[PDB]
Amino acid sequence: TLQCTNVTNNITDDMRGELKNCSFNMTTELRDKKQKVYSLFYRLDVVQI
Amino acid sequence: NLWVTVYYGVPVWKDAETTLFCASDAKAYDTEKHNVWATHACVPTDPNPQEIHLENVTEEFNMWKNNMVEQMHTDIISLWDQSLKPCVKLTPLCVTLQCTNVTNNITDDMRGELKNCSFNMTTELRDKKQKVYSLFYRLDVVQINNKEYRLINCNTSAITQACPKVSFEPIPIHYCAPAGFAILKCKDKKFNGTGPCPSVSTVQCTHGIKPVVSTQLLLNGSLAEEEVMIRSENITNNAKNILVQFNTPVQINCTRPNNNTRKSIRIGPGQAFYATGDIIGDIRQAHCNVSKATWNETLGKVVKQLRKHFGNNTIIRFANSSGGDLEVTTHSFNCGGEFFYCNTSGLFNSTWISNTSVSNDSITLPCRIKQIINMWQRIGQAMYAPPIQGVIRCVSNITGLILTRDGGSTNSTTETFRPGGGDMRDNWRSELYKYKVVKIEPLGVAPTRCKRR
Amino acid sequence: NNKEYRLINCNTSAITQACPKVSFEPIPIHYCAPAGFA
Amino acid sequence: NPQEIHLENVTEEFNMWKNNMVEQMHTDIISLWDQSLKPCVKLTPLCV
Amino acid sequence: VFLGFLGAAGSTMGAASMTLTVQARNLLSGNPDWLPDMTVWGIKQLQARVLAVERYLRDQQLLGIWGCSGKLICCTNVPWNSSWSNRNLSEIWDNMTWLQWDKEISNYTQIIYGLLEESQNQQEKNEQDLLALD
Amino acid sequence: VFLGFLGAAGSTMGAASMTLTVQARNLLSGNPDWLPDMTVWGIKQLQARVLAVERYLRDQQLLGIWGCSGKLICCTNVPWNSSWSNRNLSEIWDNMTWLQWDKEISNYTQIIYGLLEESQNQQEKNEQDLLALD
Amino acid sequence: VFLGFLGAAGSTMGAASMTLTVQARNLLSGNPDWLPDMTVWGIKQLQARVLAVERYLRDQQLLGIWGCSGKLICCTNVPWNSSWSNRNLSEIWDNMTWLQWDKEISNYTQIIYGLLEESQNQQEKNEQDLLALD
Ligand SMILES: *[C@@H]1O[C@H](CO)[C@@H](O[C@@H]2O[C@H](CO)[C@@H](O[C@@H]3O[C@H](CO[C@H]4O[C@H](CO)[C@@H](O)[C@H](O[C@H]5O[C@H](CO)[C@@H](O)[C@H](O)[C@@H]5O)[C@@H]4O)[C@@H](O)[C@H](O[C@H]4O[C@H](CO)[C@@H](O)[C@H](O)[C@@H]4O)[C@@H]3O)[C@H](O)[C@H]2NC(C)=O)[C@H](O)[C@H]1NC(C)=O
Ligand SMILES: *[C@@H]1O[C@H](CO)[C@@H](O[C@@H]2O[C@H](CO)[C@@H](O[C@@H]3O[C@H](CO[C@H]4O[C@H](CO)[C@@H](O)[C@H](O)[C@@H]4O)[C@@H](O)[C@H](O[C@H]4O[C@H](CO)[C@@H](O)[C@H](O)[C@@H]4O)[C@@H]3O)[C@H](O)[C@H]2NC(C)=O)[C@H](O)[C@H]1NC(C)=O
Ligand SMILES: *[C@@H]1O[C@H](CO)[C@@H](O[C@@H]2O[C@H](CO)[C@@H](O[C@@H]3O[C@H](CO)[C@@H](O)[C@H](O[C@H]4O[C@H](CO)[C@@H](O)[C@H](O)[C@@H]4O)[C@@H]3O)[C@H](O)[C@H]2NC(C)=O)[C@H](O)[C@H]1NC(C)=O
Ligand SMILES: *[C@@H]1O[C@H](CO)[C@@H](O[C@@H]2O[C@H](CO)[C@@H](O[C@@H]3O[C@H](CO)[C@@H](O)[C@H](O[C@H]4O[C@H](CO)[C@@H](O)[C@H](O)[C@@H]4O)[C@@H]3O)[C@H](O)[C@H]2NC(C)=O)[C@H](O)[C@H]1NC(C)=O
Ligand SMILES: *[C@@H]1O[C@H](CO)[C@@H](O[C@@H]2O[C@H](CO)[C@@H](O[C@@H]3O[C@H](CO)[C@@H](O)[C@H](O[C@H]4O[C@H](CO)[C@@H](O)[C@H](O)[C@@H]4O)[C@@H]3O)[C@H](O)[C@H]2NC(C)=O)[C@H](O)[C@H]1NC(C)=O
Ligand SMILES: *[C@@H]1O[C@H](CO)[C@@H](O[C@@H]2O[C@H](CO)[C@@H](O[C@@H]3O[C@H](CO)[C@@H](O)[C@H](O)[C@@H]3O)[C@H](O)[C@H]2NC(C)=O)[C@H](O)[C@H]1NC(C)=O
Ligand SMILES: *[C@@H]1O[C@H](CO)[C@@H](O[C@@H]2O[C@H](CO)[C@@H](O[C@@H]3O[C@H](CO)[C@@H](O)[C@H](O)[C@@H]3O)[C@H](O)[C@H]2NC(C)=O)[C@H](O)[C@H]1NC(C)=O
Ligand SMILES: *[C@@H]1O[C@H](CO)[C@@H](O[C@@H]2O[C@H](CO)[C@@H](O[C@@H]3O[C@H](CO)[C@@H](O)[C@H](O)[C@@H]3O)[C@H](O)[C@H]2NC(C)=O)[C@H](O)[C@H]1NC(C)=O
Ligand SMILES: *[C@@H]1O[C@H](CO)[C@@H](O[C@@H]2O[C@H](CO)[C@@H](O[C@@H]3O[C@H](CO)[C@@H](O)[C@H](O)[C@@H]3O)[C@H](O)[C@H]2NC(C)=O)[C@H](O)[C@H]1NC(C)=O
Ligand SMILES: *[C@@H]1O[C@H](CO)[C@@H](O[C@@H]2O[C@H](CO)[C@@H](O)[C@H](O)[C@H]2NC(C)=O)[C@H](O)[C@H]1NC(C)=O
Ligand SMILES: *[C@@H]1O[C@H](CO)[C@@H](O[C@@H]2O[C@H](CO)[C@@H](O)[C@H](O)[C@H]2NC(C)=O)[C@H](O)[C@H]1NC(C)=O
Ligand SMILES: *[C@@H]1O[C@H](CO)[C@@H](O[C@@H]2O[C@H](CO)[C@@H](O)[C@H](O)[C@H]2NC(C)=O)[C@H](O)[C@H]1NC(C)=O
Ligand SMILES: *[C@@H]1O[C@H](CO)[C@@H](O)[C@H](O)[C@H]1NC(C)=O
Ligand SMILES: *[C@@H]1O[C@H](CO)[C@@H](O)[C@H](O)[C@H]1NC(C)=O
Ligand SMILES: *[C@@H]1O[C@H](CO)[C@@H](O)[C@H](O)[C@H]1NC(C)=O
Ligand SMILES: *[C@@H]1O[C@H](CO)[C@@H](O)[C@H](O)[C@H]1NC(C)=O
Ligand SMILES: *[C@@H]1O[C@H](CO)[C@@H](O)[C@H](O)[C@H]1NC(C)=O
Ligand SMILES: *[C@@H]1O[C@H](CO)[C@@H](O)[C@H](O)[C@H]1NC(C)=O
Ligand SMILES: *[C@@H]1O[C@H](CO)[C@@H](O)[C@H](O)[C@H]1NC(C)=O
Ligand SMILES: *[C@@H]1O[C@H](CO)[C@@H](O)[C@H](O)[C@H]1NC(C)=O
Repeated sequence: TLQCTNVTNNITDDMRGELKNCSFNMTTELRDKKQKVYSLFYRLDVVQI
Repeated sequence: NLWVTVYYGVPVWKDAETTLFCASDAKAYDTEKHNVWATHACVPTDPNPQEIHLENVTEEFNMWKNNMVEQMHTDIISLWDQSLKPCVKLTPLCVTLQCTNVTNNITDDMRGELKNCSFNMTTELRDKKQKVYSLFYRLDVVQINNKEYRLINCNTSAITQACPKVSFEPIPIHYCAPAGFAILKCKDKKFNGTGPCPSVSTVQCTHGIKPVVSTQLLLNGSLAEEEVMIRSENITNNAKNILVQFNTPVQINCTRPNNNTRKSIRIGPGQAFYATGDIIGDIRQAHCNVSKATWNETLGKVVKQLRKHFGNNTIIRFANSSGGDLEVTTHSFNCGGEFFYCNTSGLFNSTWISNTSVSNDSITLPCRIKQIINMWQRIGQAMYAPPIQGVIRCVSNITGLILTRDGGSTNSTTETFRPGGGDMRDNWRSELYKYKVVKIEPLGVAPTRCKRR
Repeated sequence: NNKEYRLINCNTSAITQACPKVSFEPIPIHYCAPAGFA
Repeated sequence: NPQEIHLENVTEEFNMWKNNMVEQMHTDIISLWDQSLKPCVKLTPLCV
Repeated sequence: VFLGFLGAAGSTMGAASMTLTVQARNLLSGNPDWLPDMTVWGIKQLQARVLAVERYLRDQQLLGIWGCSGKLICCTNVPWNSSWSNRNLSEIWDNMTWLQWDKEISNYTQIIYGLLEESQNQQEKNEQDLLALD
Repeated sequence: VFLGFLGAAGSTMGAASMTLTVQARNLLSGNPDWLPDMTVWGIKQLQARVLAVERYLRDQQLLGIWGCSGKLICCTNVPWNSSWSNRNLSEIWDNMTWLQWDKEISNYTQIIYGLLEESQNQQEKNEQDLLALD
Repeated sequence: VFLGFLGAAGSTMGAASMTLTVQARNLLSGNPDWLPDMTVWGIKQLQARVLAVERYLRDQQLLGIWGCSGKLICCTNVPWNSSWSNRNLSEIWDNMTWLQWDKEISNYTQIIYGLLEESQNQQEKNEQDLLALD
């Protein structure tokens, strides 16, 4: 699950801006812990449920 | 008066490089170890090795431009991957391990480094998880900062466990020439490696070669003939290694004294991980013994063969390794399943007068053990060695060395031959130096007097 | 030891599902001799 | 057309129990099972 | 004298001509049995023994387009050139090896194959068709 | 005239008969080197160049069971049939191509192979065995 | 009489000699088409049909080093030995099969191949070279 955000520059929303500053809990090097990363981006994505 | 006449089947060969075979050695069915090194696919040996000497033949050999070494190098690597492919993977072992020094550090001036690690491993089912213990051994992280630990194998590559049913005992494997080609075998006792061999024979299958992975010391290799050989791609150039072959075999005895035990903890629906159990009995470091008298004689015999290139009545030295990779700085090899990483610093402290050098029944060598190896040139995989239940002792012949010369302006002073290695191909050139692959071109034309129709 | 259960298939080997598109109806298969043999 | 040719005056000694055709079909069926189940769906997370 | 396979590699070309069928019988069939089914290591050796018969039939094709076709000693109708090996008889067949012979001809050998595939059977066959109706 | 490989595909059968050894030398050995070990893409091309020599030796087998065996022009002892190609000489060899010839014979070609494998060497060989003891 | 493939396996060797080209035409080309690309099951059958031509060319090589080279009936110059099959003529060719013949020769057959590869073309060819200059 990726909690995302529109890019910080939608300047003049008549023109389009669609890159999603997504952050998510990805697995890591080890199996014990997990780290949160970010920045998958781009228009192809779900809208969520 | 005379016309051209073709002759089909003339002894004419041109040197080329093609794919070779491999031999089963014929005892493979009675081994029944399910899979040895190349028992998987190799074909049995012929009842009589067709070794035919070719009189009046001088053939120019060059062991350093040979393509047979490249084939055996690419055969061993493809042998490793196909052997570890269907075995058990251990990627869930990359967890956090709260470890502890072994309970017996007795006299901390002497060293004791086995980590009684416990960790939350996954289990048969996916719902629950169980906590196990006892991974052990020196190779490990220090953690990020009972102290926590993790695997630095996980810091590089994925991990897969070696199949416990297969073995690492080298079966004698001699390469064989296919149809239409031939293998030329040098036969004079003294051979430079580079130059014309005045006594050449031909075979299809070569002589039995044991695939031995070893550094600093060649093990279970073929002995030289009457004299110690000092071969090199370029003796003047320092960076090129110096392959040595022994006349007399140097006896070596290695022991893993820890009467060890194993644990088969169940992971996943079909897999099963083998863990190093608690050490039963006393503990001490693994070691390798070399008789001091034989090694003193072997050095006193190699030094004279080295003076032929570097000066009569001059002094040469050799200290221990310089530094760098653990597989390069240490005499690394395998025996019984465990991978010994011994340090040969106790063997190379010598300076040589023109007649002598500058009791002690034997020379012992400290040796550490490692179970996770990143020796694979594909840095995407690493192998976990399963523990061997019991005490390990293995004897071997030492037949070769791999040395590097200290560069610089050391002409008027002495030269130094530190040990080295790294490239696996140097382990094969001491066995494939006398062999060259040639292709047969039996179509010849010659003028005789005759007429058709 | 609603009662708990698990798979004893998991007590032996890994599990994989058969492809639903393939079938197990036996097609008549008769072996054939290659060239040079009979 | 299956080339079925009877060989007159021929008596051939057969032995179905030392036959190697059975070993081939046995090794063909097993290799047929594994290659059929290889690309299919694994259910290892079902071990719960 | 036999001396086995390739035994006359350093002998005279006349003495080595006495061992033609020995070098031939051992080049084609070095038969390895591949009944065991091992996946990836067969394709390298099977490719080797398929290129073996590809190289073999290339020689048979050259030994077929020429008037020579018996897998033995054979004579042609192309004359020897004095520019090729300026030597008399018995200087070759009693003081030369097949290797040293192929070495001296290697400068001039490439055209001899053309002189044997065109100067003969492009014309010898054509003459055979134009001289057999009577 | 040569004109290289397949250069006389539209010429007369007599002019194309002057380029037999050119079409033969380039069909058997189109040698690709497969020293690199690439897993799955070799088995398709290696199967192709193995079926190449399987198709080649099938022609050599047909060119062996017949009295013809030299890989050249060759004559037999089976007479030509007036039902096959109702044409005189020099109407064929100077106004016909090998393609158009094989097209007109394609109706009657299947029995000619049988007339060359039975009417001869089932009887010619038998006569050779029954006429050489004297 | 034909009786198809292997039809004369129990007939006389003289009657079976009348069906040589039938057993030959069906051993080399049992052509299976392998246009479909199926990974691991091709290497077993392709190895089979490659060893087929390896075994085939081994016989052609033995049928080439001998004075016999036509893929037909052929005569040699090696005399028959009374120790091999102490029988007169027509006792063989009219009351014996090729199987029972190969069975009685199996004791003495291994040296006959040597008597055909050395006693002839190691000497017959050498005599041909030393008898054609005149
Ligand atoms: C690398 O190369 C190095 C150097 O080449 C090698 O290291 C050397 O190893 C040797 C052997 O172990 C070390 O020798 C020392 O020997 C003394 C014992 O001999 C001394 O004392 C004797 C009585 O106790 C005495 O008899 C001796 O001779 C005297 O008396 C006679 C009487 O006639 C007289 O004739 C002589 O003139 C002398 O007066 C002699 O004095 C031993 O005590 C040493 O060990 C102790 O002390 C050292 C340091 O003090 C300490 O480190 C040890 O732990 C121990 O406490 C030692 O064994 C020699 O010292 C080593 N050299 C160095 C620099 O350490 C080495 O083996 C090569 N390989 C490796 C792996 O390094
Ligand atoms: C260089 O060459 C030397 C040869 O001198 C090799 O040394 C041998 O290495 C092998 C493999 O490690 C050793 O064989 C092992 O011996 C163990 C002890 O067996 C004892 O009892 C048996 C039965 O009577 C005796 O034959 C044997 O001598 C011992 O007294 C076994 O437990 C080992 O079992 C292995 O094989 C069995 C086969 O069924 C398997 O079931 C096991 O799982 C396991 O795989 C094994 O047999 C041998 O003892 C060594 N010494 C010799 C022969 O002198 C070096 O390994 C080699 N390489 C290097 C790099 O040095
Ligand atoms: C997309 O979203 C991501 C978040 O998922 C975002 O990355 C974050 O950017 C902010 C920018 O302010 C980072 O916040 C600061 O980063 C600096 C380093 O440049 C730190 O030094 C800061 O910490 C200091 O100040 C803090 C204030 O209280 C102190 O508490 C602290 O002790 C330090 O003095 C502060 O963290 C933030 O760290 C990142 N996130 C990560 C994980 O790095 C990204 O910028 C977004 N991109 C766009 C284009 O919108
Ligand atoms: C490396 O560390 C591991 C731990 O990860 C360690 O294994 C543990 O060893 C101790 C040794 O005392 C075990 O503790 C006992 O084990 C015995 C079985 O031998 C049990 O019977 C004991 O339980 C009895 O006594 C308890 C005391 O209160 C009672 O509560 C209980 O009801 C029983 O009467 C006790 O558990 C311990 O079990 C193991 N750990 C595991 C998981 O088995 C190992 O020894 C260390 N190795 C080295 C060399 O340091
Ligand atoms: C070749 O031989 C030379 C000697 O001729 C050898 O050099 C020595 O290597 C050892 C290590 O193998 C060095 O010993 C270390 O020295 C450092 C300080 O220099 C210490 O900090 C080390 O102790 C640490 O680790 C211990 C482990 O438990 C801890 O207990 C301790 O608290 C420290 O953390 C250790 O003593 C030694 O200094 C050098 N130098 C000499 C001349 O002895 C060299 O390693 C050999 N091999 C190679 C590849 O050259
Ligand atoms: C990534 O992982 C973090 C932490 O593992 C996730 O944070 C979790 O967010 C949920 C939703 O808010 C928290 O649930 C809430 O918990 C409180 C009590 O702590 C409860 O009262 C609420 O009703 C609600 O259930 C959860 O606690 C929190 N985890 C922790 C450890 O704080 C995060 O959602 C994950 N995903 C992303 C995209 O960041
Ligand atoms: C293996 O698994 C066990 C249990 O799943 C792990 O035990 C866990 O240890 C952590 C660290 O102490 C505990 O976190 C602590 O929780 C308390 C409240 O319970 C909180 O107040 C502390 O601040 C701290 O966060 C955790 O609770 C504990 N889990 C349980 C179920 O007790 C253990 O660490 C794992 N690893 C190893 C190597 O054993
Ligand atoms: C992840 O793996 C890398 C290696 O792939 C680790 O790099 C390690 O870095 C240390 C730094 O000290 C190396 O130590 C070396 O010691 C010799 C003397 O013994 C010194 O001369 C060198 O200059 C160097 O300092 C070490 O060899 C090197 N490799 C390993 C396997 O440890 C890295 O540390 C690993 N990551 C973590 C977090 O540990
Ligand atoms: C390895 O071989 C060398 C060369 O043979 C051995 O060197 C010899 O070592 C012994 C005792 O260490 C020397 O004897 C002693 O020499 C000193 C010199 O000052 C003298 O003062 C003593 O009274 C005693 O004679 C010997 O001279 C020396 N050289 C020779 C040629 O023997 C070395 O010991 C050998 N290492 C072994 C056997 O472990
Ligand atoms: C990003 O896009 C959002 C709309 O998705 C813009 O948000 C609105 O901007 C208008 C300006 O006319 C405000 O009146 C609305 O109140 C804004 N909506 C919300 C929910 O606050 C936004 O301006 C765009 N750009 C930036 C820099 O965020
Ligand atoms: C295990 O190693 C540790 C050090 O890592 C040893 O612990 C020290 O031992 C000395 C004895 O001279 C004590 O004075 C120190 O107080 C100990 N350190 C700590 C932190 O307690 C220990 O002796 C070794 N052996 C055993 C049996 O634990
Ligand atoms: C390595 O081990 C072997 C066998 O254990 C040793 O050979 C023995 O050596 C002793 C002492 O000389 C003899 O009494 C025995 O008769 C030998 N046995 C055999 C089977 O030869 C060898 O000496 C050891 N070498 C080293 C360097 O430790
Ligand atoms: C105990 O383990 C620690 C881990 O940090 C190590 O540094 C220390 O040397 C060990 N002590 C021993 C083995 O005496
Ligand atoms: C060896 O290296 C030296 C220094 O580069 C060079 O002068 C010499 O020619 C080299 N010899 C050979 C055989 O490569
Ligand atoms: C140098 O050569 C001489 C004579 O060839 C030889 O006796 C001597 O051993 C050589 N040098 C040394 C010190 O070995
Ligand atoms: C070696 O011994 C010989 C013979 O005793 C002697 O002539 C020579 O000078 C000695 N050399 C050295 C370096 O001691
Ligand atoms: C070591 O060499 C000796 C000398 O022939 C031989 O008898 C012995 O079997 C060899 N051992 C090994 C392990 O090769
Ligand atoms: C010999 O070769 C030369 C050059 O290849 C050529 O000019 C000459 O005509 C040839 N002579 C004969 C007799 O073939
Ligand atoms: C020609 O062919 C026909 C039909 O195939 C046949 O009846 C006739 O006998 C044949 N004639 C000759 C001379 O072959
Ligand atoms: C027949 O064979 C025997 C034994 O093989 C041999 O001694 C004898 O000379 C042979 N005779 C003939 C005529 O070949």
